[PDB]
Amino acid sequence: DQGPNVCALQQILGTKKKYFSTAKNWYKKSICGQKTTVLYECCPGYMRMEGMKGCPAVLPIDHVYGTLGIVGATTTQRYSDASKLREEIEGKGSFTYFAPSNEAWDNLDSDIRRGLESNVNVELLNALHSHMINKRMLTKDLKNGMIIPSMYNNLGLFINHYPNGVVTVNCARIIHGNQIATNGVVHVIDRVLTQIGTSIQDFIEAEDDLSSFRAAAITSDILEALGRDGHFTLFAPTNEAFEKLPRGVLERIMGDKVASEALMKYHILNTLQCSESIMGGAVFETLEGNTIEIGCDGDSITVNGIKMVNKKDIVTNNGVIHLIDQVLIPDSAKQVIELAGKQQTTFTDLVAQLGLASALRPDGEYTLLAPVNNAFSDDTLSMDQRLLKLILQNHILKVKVGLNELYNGQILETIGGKQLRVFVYRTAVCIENSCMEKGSKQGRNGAIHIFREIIKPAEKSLHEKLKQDKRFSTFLSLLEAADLKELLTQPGDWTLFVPTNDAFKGMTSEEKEILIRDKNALQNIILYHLTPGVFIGKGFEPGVTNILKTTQGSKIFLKEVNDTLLVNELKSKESDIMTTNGVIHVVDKLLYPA
Amino acid sequence: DQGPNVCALQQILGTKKKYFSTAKNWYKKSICGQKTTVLYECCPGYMRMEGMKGCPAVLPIDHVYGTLGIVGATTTQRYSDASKLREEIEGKGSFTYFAPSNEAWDNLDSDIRRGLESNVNVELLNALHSHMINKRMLTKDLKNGMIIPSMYNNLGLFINHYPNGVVTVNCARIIHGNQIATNGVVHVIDRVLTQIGTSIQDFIEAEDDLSSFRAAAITSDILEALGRDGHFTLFAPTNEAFEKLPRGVLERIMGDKVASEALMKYHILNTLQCSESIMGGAVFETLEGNTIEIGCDGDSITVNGIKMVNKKDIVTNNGVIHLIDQVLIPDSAKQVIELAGKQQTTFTDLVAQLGLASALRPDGEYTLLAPVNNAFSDDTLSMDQRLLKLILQNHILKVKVGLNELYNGQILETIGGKQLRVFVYRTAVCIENSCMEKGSKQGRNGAIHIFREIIKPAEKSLHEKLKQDKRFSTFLSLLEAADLKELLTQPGDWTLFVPTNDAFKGMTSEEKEILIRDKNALQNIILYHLTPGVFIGKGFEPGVTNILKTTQGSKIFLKEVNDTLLVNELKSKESDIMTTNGVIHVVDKLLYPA
Ligand SMILES: [Ca+2]
Ligand SMILES: [Ca+2]
Ligand SMILES: [Ca+2]
Ligand SMILES: [Ca+2]
Ligand SMILES: [Ca+2]
Ligand SMILES: [Ca+2]
Ligand SMILES: [Cl-]
Ligand SMILES: [Cl-]
Ligand SMILES: [Cl-]
Ligand SMILES: [Cl-]
Ligand SMILES: [Cl-]
Ligand SMILES: [Cl-]
Ligand SMILES: [Cl-]
Ligand SMILES: [Cl-]
Ligand SMILES: [Cl-]
Ligand SMILES: [Cl-]
Ligand SMILES: [Cl-]
Ligand SMILES: [Cl-]
Ligand SMILES: [Cl-]
Ligand SMILES: [Cl-]
Ligand SMILES: [Cl-]
Ligand SMILES: [Cl-]
Ligand SMILES: [Cl-]
Ligand SMILES: [Cl-]
Ligand SMILES: [Cl-]
Ligand SMILES: [Cl-]
Ligand SMILES: [Cl-]
Ligand SMILES: [Cl-]
Ligand SMILES: [Cl-]
Ligand SMILES: [Cl-]
Ligand SMILES: [Cl-]
Ligand SMILES: [Cl-]
Ligand SMILES: [Cl-]
Ligand SMILES: [Cl-]
Ligand SMILES: [Cl-]
Ligand SMILES: [Cl-]
Ligand SMILES: [Cl-]
Ligand SMILES: [Cl-]
Ligand SMILES: [Cl-]
Ligand SMILES: [Cl-]
Ligand SMILES: [Cl-]
Ligand SMILES: [Cl-]
Ligand SMILES: [Mg+2]
Ligand SMILES: [Mg+2]
Ligand SMILES: [Mg+2]
Ligand SMILES: [Mg+2]
Ligand SMILES: [Mg+2]
Ligand SMILES: [Mg+2]
Ligand SMILES: [Mg+2]
Ligand SMILES: [Mg+2]
Ligand SMILES: [Mg+2]
Ligand SMILES: [Mg+2]
Ligand SMILES: [Mg+2]
Ligand SMILES: [Mg+2]
Ligand SMILES: [Mg+2]
Ligand SMILES: [Mg+2]
Ligand SMILES: [Mg+2]
Ligand SMILES: [Mg+2]
Ligand SMILES: [Mg+2]
Ligand SMILES: [Mg+2]
Ligand code: NA
Ligand code: NA
Ligand SMILES: [Zn+2]
Ligand SMILES: [Zn+2]
Repeated sequence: DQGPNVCALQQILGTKKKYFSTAKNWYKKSICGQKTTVLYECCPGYMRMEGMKGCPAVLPIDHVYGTLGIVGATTTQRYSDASKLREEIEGKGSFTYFAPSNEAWDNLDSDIRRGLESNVNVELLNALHSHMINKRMLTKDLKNGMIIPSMYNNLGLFINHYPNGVVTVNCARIIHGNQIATNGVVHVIDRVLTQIGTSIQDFIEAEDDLSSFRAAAITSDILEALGRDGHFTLFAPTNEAFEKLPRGVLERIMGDKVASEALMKYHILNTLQCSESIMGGAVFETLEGNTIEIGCDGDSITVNGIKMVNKKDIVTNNGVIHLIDQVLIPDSAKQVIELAGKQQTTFTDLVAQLGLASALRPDGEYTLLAPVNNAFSDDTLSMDQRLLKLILQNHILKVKVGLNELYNGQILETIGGKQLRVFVYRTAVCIENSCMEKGSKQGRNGAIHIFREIIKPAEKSLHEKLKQDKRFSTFLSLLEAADLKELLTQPGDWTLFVPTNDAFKGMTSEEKEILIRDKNALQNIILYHLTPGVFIGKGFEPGVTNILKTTQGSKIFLKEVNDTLLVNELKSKESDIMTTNGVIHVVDKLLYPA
Repeated sequence: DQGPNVCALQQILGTKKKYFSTAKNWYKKSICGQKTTVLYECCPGYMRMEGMKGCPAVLPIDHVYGTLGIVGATTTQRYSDASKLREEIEGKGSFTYFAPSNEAWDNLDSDIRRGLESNVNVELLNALHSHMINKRMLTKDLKNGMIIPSMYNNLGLFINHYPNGVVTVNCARIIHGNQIATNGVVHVIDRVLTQIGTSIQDFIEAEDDLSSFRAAAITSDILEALGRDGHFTLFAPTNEAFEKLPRGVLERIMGDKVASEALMKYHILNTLQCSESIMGGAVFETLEGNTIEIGCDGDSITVNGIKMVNKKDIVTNNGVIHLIDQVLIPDSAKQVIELAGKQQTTFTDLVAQLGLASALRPDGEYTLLAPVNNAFSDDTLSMDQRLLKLILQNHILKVKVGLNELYNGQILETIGGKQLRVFVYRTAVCIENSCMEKGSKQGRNGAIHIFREIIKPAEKSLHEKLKQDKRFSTFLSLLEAADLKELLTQPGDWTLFVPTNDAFKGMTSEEKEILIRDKNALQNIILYHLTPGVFIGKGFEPGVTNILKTTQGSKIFLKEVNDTLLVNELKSKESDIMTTNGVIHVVDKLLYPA
């Protein structure tokens, strides 16, 4: 339980994976998404005493052979006895012994096991020697990437040492490390070591279930790179994996050299990751340059949250291979409409249902502006689907435009023929009335961006929006008295604050004849309400006051708080009213520079 | 000071290095061994308001050209104006601009600066374009290892992004990142970008001050590897560095292919480390496999605690080069006596002063057993230096023996002809009377180990040590009565507890005639005091009770506490008395199995 020299053997619940370590102060952390059942006992070689907590007493060390029995491997001991390796590891020298546990021998192929028991003198001794090193090497001495010649024919032992502490030999993890023996050190490993493969390329060419994948490799000329030296991690999709793909998609990706090359590189890692090195979620950069998320649930390895791994830890000379049930497809190999996620499904479905899906050709370059599913209300989907189709046509571009390519004042051409204004702010980018969210992606034939609202290009100008509402009438007169009608009719970029007639009625119309006498002061009072450029409340960062220079030249302050626009610390009635040449914010009272 | 949108510009005290970041909650940490002077001001574009803490107000963004002046680069602005780049970066598009600060232009070579002012239309525009990217890329979008084509002739911009947050372009660090502009983003870099070198090999061959180093490379055939693609960090020793070496050492290392190859690889890193990425101490694995410790003191880069770096951040296509004043010599390229550290100096000096230094040949393989300087007392160095030389001859072996090659019961042959017994325990390794410390190293021609005490091979056997002290007399008789004289005379491994005659006098000699009648019980009582194998108190782990099986078969317990051996929880008088065939522990009372 607790005390000196107490060792804890953890087993991940629902799995056969076991971790042995000294009982420290903090190891109740769960591994691979599951908690563990712990088994407390004296560390091997240590003994309990009467009336004493823990195991204060220790037994003298033995040689490597006796240590095999000390660490709990009876089967490795017996095979060492039958092959007459016992007398070597009891004798003079220094030996590191990587000893499969009893379970590890149980999991060995029965024909291979009886095949080793068939010849004890040669084959069994050669395998056990393949498990050994000519000098004593503790776990700290086993460094990631080391290739250590074994005691049989100088067979390479491929060492991996990971930040989490996992140490593996040919991807076999060391459960119980550093058992000190007079003759050397004994480590217990979770599997029996096997002959190393020629290379990843040779395994792909030799394997029939990789027949599909192999083909694609030869098309991308990336198979030759997998036959040279290195440390790789290859997730190999099986024939089942390619047959699980939608019809024609594999043909379309194979027909394109860039899509095939990127697809291939997306399955490869530049480092050697054994399955036993994964205790949880992590991100790895593939050779394509996008990252895959590798994790574990129980004993099942997960890739991008899905568990595709059936056969794992196939160790070759140049790296490790894990078989997967699916095909990892990077965004760079995907058609644009395939870049959409969960929150775009409605959009993704609508363009498919209303006949715009076929309109995105593989030979073209397109941009999807995709409102989230929350941006489609019931009243929206209640409209006649042909008007809805016209609205969706404003969300598709016939040119690919990346998020890094956008700029303020840019105009985009929808496939529906209309024009979208781009407004770039410091913290936000808003196309027409709708502003972008995070999560833009770029595919093979185009790019996709995500919007909070449905994009509705403004059909009416400033002047038209002014003369169509009665509450603005007086103000419009003043704007026409200022000779600003031509500005309100013609295109441009403007931010206009419109006081309602309710604001002029606060002056009881007598200040209208008072200020009607001033020709110059009317120009100041009016021009203070107009600012160059379009500034909408959705684009501001919340809580921040915005200092803008009006066309009158005096400063005006715009602060969006709780999705409510405040102009000079006065709450606006209506805000963000989009026109063709500008934006309108309706205010309660008449504005003065002050 | 404090508030919203407050930005802090730190300057490392005693250096011109500057770091700009938003005022967060914790950045008072010192950089590169020194504290910083901080300058608080509103983040560019943000403004103070009356009665408000911090800078709650923000100004609208400008284009890239205006942002140059916003971020504080007037010189980049002026050069952009003179080359007519201004009208491009004020216009339509999306531009990332890496803008040298004013200081960065000041540090540019005056002939290069006036040389750019000489032609504004072509050369200046081509350099400024070499500082720019065709799309907007924030610092998070700049990934380590990226090569991004610039806007002049698709010149590669080599991006590096380090865990500490440092982002560099051609090793130029970005002081102020992510200034958002309508036309793109502006980053401020600490130096003017320059033409990238052909490769590291080409720079070595072109440089005369590397003439020495270049030669060694061609001898090790590692120069061709430095001409291929990759990301490297090369610390290049100058001609001064090789001339600073002891005479004949460079010739000896060059004459040996393994020493030269390891020496060369020890100067190379497999990753690109810019000088500006170093905020403090870190360890890096070289191509030789040993690690070098890289750090910084002020603006001086340190390697292995020494500051050898004068010229730094020489950027080529395949990596970076930093010039060093010394030659990094790995242990694998060193002669054995050169492996000694500070605490071995006395030993290192003694073998040199008494004539044993020349006795270690480059053609041989040797092992040094080196006591720490504290292991030489005044009385030790007061003895005649020829006897001292005989003692040192027991500390040298004519065969190389690694720490991983040692095993219990091994016998070593000193060059002085004597023989050393090796005792391997679980937590300790003791040669004869002295036990090993940490810090063993392996060199080219041998290995070195560190000991707490001077090794003194035992000259007397158990029987001789017994009959030469009177206090043991009675006990010796009993041992001879048990027919154990032949065991005490002949070689072996034994642990013997010797009760003094003071213990038998506690029985008043009447129990000597009482127990003298029993022939069988005397064998038990006597044989309980003898155990097979040599167990010394220095080798035990402190506080741990040791269960040993005596040659009588009953258990005995040995616990070393406060450097005092306790046998069955009884403090021994004298402990760890070394003989040829065993060890003697003197006890106060007679021992019984109980
Ligand atoms: Ca370790
Ligand atoms: Ca175990
Ligand atoms: Ca704007
Ligand atoms: Ca960042
Ligand atoms: Ca700055
Ligand atoms: Ca021993
Ligand atoms: Cl489970
Ligand atoms: Cl541990
Ligand atoms: Cl947990
Ligand atoms: Cl137990
Ligand atoms: Cl035990
Ligand atoms: Cl070896
Ligand atoms: Cl672990
Ligand atoms: Cl371990
Ligand atoms: Cl050993
Ligand atoms: Cl992990
Ligand atoms: Cl998703
Ligand atoms: Cl339809
Ligand atoms: Cl994008
Ligand atoms: Cl891009
Ligand atoms: Cl933005
Ligand atoms: Cl309307
Ligand atoms: Cl327009
Ligand atoms: Cl003002
Ligand atoms: Cl300093
Ligand atoms: Cl920041
Ligand atoms: Cl500090
Ligand atoms: Cl300020
Ligand atoms: Cl400012
Ligand atoms: Cl580009
Ligand atoms: Cl930083
Ligand atoms: Cl930064
Ligand atoms: Cl932009
Ligand atoms: Cl650092
Ligand atoms: Cl030192
Ligand atoms: Cl001498
Ligand atoms: Cl060593
Ligand atoms: Cl070695
Ligand atoms: Cl040890
Ligand atoms: Cl003596
Ligand atoms: Cl001996
Ligand atoms: Cl007992
Ligand atoms: Mg043992
Ligand atoms: Mg076993
Ligand atoms: Mg491995
Ligand atoms: Mg396949
Ligand atoms: Mg594994
Ligand atoms: Mg949607
Ligand atoms: Mg009105
Ligand atoms: Mg507009
Ligand atoms: Mg608003
Ligand atoms: Mg700006
Ligand atoms: Mg400047
Ligand atoms: Mg760089
Ligand atoms: Mg040189
Ligand atoms: Mg740098
Ligand atoms: Mg010394
Ligand atoms: Mg006696
Ligand atoms: Mg002995
Ligand atoms: Mg002692
Ligand atoms: Na012991
Ligand atoms: Na703004
Ligand atoms: Zn303005
Ligand atoms: Zn024993």
